[PDB]
Amino acid sequence: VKPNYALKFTLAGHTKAVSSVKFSPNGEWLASSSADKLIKIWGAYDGKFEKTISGHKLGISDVAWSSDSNLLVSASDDKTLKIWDVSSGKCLKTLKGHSNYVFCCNFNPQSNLIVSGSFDESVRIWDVKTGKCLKTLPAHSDPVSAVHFNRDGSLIVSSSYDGLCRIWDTASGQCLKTLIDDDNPPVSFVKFSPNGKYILAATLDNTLKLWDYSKGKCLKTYTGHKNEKYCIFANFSVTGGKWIVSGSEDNLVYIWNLQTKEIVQKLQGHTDVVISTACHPTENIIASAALENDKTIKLWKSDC
Amino acid sequence: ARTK
Repeated sequence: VKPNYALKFTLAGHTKAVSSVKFSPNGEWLASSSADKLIKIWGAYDGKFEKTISGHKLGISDVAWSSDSNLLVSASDDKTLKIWDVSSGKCLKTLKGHSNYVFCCNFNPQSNLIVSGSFDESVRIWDVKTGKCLKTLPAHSDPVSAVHFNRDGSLIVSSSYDGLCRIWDTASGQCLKTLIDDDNPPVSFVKFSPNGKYILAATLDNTLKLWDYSKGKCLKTYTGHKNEKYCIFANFSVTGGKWIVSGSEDNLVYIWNLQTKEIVQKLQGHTDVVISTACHPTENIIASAALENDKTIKLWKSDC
Repeated sequence: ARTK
C-alpha cells in the first residue's frame, strides 16, 4: 500500500519564511509560525484563514498546542516564549529566562508544563499556570534543535547540533540517556512516537532514524531526502497506513513506509525548502510549509 | 531563526 496525497489548498499570508505548522489535537485547526513574528490560525479541513496572533518582537521558530487545543506556546528569537489563549488571542504569559534565541517548544500531555530549547544550549521546564521556570537543564554544548515530552510526560527528549540526543527525567532533571550512532552529525530534530516506545531523530546528513530508546538501539533508518542545513520537522502518520513524513531541502515532502523504509510518495509544489510538516490527528491530512522564496502552507489529503 |  502507498498513500495518495493530493494538493487541496495553499495557504498564503505570512510575509516571510514559515517556520513551523501544527494541527490542534481536536483536529479543527492548523497553527503556523513564521520569521514574520506572527502566528496564524487556519481551518484544518478547508484551509480558511481564521486569525493572526501577534506580540513577539522577533521571528518565531516554533509553536505548539496544548492538549485541549485551547492554548499555544511559541518560541522566538526575542528570547522568550509566549503562552496564548487561542480563542481570545491574549498573551497569557511571557516566559523569560533563556539567554539566547528560543528555538523549540512543547507542552507536556497534561499541559501543565512547557519544555523549551534554546541557542543558549539549555533546556528549560516551565509551569504553565504561573509562567515561572521550574528547572534549567545544562543539556547540550551547542544550540538545542528540538524538545518533546513522552506519552505520560515523565521524560523529555532533546536534540542538539552537538550531535546528541538526550533523555531527561522530568521530575529530577537527571540525564538518563545519551543517544548517538556511528557518526556525529548535528541532530536537527527529535520526537517520541505516538505510543511512546520510539524516538524519531533527524540528522544533518540526510538521515532519519527510529530509535528504541529503552534499548538504546537504532531500529530503522529513512533515507532519500535532502537535509544538510535546516532543522526540518518529521512526523509519524498514523491515521491510515503507518508512514514517516518529512520536509526536504529539494522542496518536496517525503513519505516513507515506517516498517519497510521505502519511499512511498513524494509531494511536489513548494518553490523552496519544506521546513515543516504536520499530520492531522484523525484524517489523512498533511500540512507542509516552506521557506522565504515560497512563504506558503499547503494542505494535502489522501485516501489512506 | 529556524528559517536561516
